[PDB]
Amino acid sequence: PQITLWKRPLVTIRIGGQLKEALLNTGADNTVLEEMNLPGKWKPKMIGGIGGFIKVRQYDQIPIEICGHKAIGTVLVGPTPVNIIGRDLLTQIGCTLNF
Amino acid sequence: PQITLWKRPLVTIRIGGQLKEALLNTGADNTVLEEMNLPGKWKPKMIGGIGGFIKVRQYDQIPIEICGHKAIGTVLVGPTPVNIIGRDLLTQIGCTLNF
Amino acid sequence: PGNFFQNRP
Repeated sequence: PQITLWKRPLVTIRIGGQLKEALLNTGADNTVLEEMNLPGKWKPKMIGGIGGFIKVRQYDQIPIEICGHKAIGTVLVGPTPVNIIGRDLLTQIGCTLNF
Repeated sequence: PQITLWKRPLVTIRIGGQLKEALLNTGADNTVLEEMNLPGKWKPKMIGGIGGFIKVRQYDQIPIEICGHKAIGTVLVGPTPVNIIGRDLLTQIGCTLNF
Repeated sequence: PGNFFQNRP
């Protein structure tokens, strides 16, 4: 689709069989999901935001479906206020910003 | 233009004759720039995201040119780590997300 | 909250 920015660009994503709401976010380098359990190996990382830094767990090569499109890539999990699809996954599903 | 997301979508802005570099951020409701003296009355505001909240000064009716497009609106000014164009102004320049 | 800027590790 083409998505207006008059409202937040929220989409439904599916990960590990769960449905979540996530924000398509060109201002995020990575995809960051609210605290949740994922299988497999992970590494701790610190990420920065508008207000400071948070601790996250980095999981690699995780399948996710984003508003119809299969992607497989890295997911950070931690105390984000909203689920965020960042540029790493936006590029995988073919998303551009157009004006 | 059609902006791909392989790298951060950083653009030149012009505001009161000053050239700055800013990030096109579909995950920001509002535009927030690094401290700058702007003309007119301002009100204190708190804006939040990953890492918590920061205090800013809200100015209104501020003209700003983003990649050749003219806008006018609310600009927040504060200790953001990076200059951020949010949806308020991305809408004015006609921006959509496309995939 | 309304500004979801995020910087890689």
